[PDB]
Amino acid sequence: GEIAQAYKEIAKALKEIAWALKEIAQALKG
Amino acid sequence: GEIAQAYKEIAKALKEIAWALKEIAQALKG
Amino acid sequence: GEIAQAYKEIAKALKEIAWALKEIAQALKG
Amino acid sequence: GEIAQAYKEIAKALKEIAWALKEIAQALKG
Amino acid sequence: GEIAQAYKEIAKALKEIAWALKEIAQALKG
Amino acid sequence: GEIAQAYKEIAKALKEIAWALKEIAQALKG
Amino acid sequence: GEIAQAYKEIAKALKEIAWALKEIAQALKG
Amino acid sequence: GEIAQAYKEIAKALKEIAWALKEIAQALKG
Repeated sequence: GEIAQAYKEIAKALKEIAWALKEIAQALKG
Repeated sequence: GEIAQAYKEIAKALKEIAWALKEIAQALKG
Repeated sequence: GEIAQAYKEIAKALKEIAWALKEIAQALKG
Repeated sequence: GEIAQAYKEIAKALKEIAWALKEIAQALKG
Repeated sequence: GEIAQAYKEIAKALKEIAWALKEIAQALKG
Repeated sequence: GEIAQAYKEIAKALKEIAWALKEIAQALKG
Repeated sequence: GEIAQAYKEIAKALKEIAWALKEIAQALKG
Repeated sequence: GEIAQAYKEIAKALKEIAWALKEIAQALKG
């Protein structure tokens, strides 16, 4: 359904935020 | 539908937050 | 509808958060 | 309606988070 | 209603996050 | 009701995020 | 119910974010 | 159900944000 699919897109966007925060960790380590 | 479309706009906004966090990572790497 | 319009306002507010995080990146670059 | 109004209060709170992040940017620029 | 009241509590909690981020800005300024 | 109670638990968790951000502010002030 | 249980899992995940932010505060204090 | 499953994916994504924040803490401790 389109609502569950839109919530899945929100989950994917939150995973992109997590990946960006991992990139911040890597930048701090350097 | 307008509700699923509004949730998709929330997902797009969350992706923009991820992009901004990546810009923070790049600024720290410099 | 008023609910979809309120979700659109939440998306706009999340975009403002993304813009503020971009401003943080610019501040770190300086 | 009370639900749409409550979602609008969530949007206003998210905008306050954006303003606070801008204050962080300004503190880093100083 | 109890659902709108619970969303209002979420908005108040997001405002507390904004205030804490303002406290971070003040800490960086010092 | 169980849904309003679950939303209240989300608000409490968001308040814990605010408290944690205040601990970050205090760590920067030291 | 499965929806209230899923919202409870979201609250638990937000508490994990708060704990991680407390870990950041501890790292800054050191 | 697909909606509860989508909310569980949002919780998992929020947990990934917590893990990423822990990686930030570890980078600061180094």
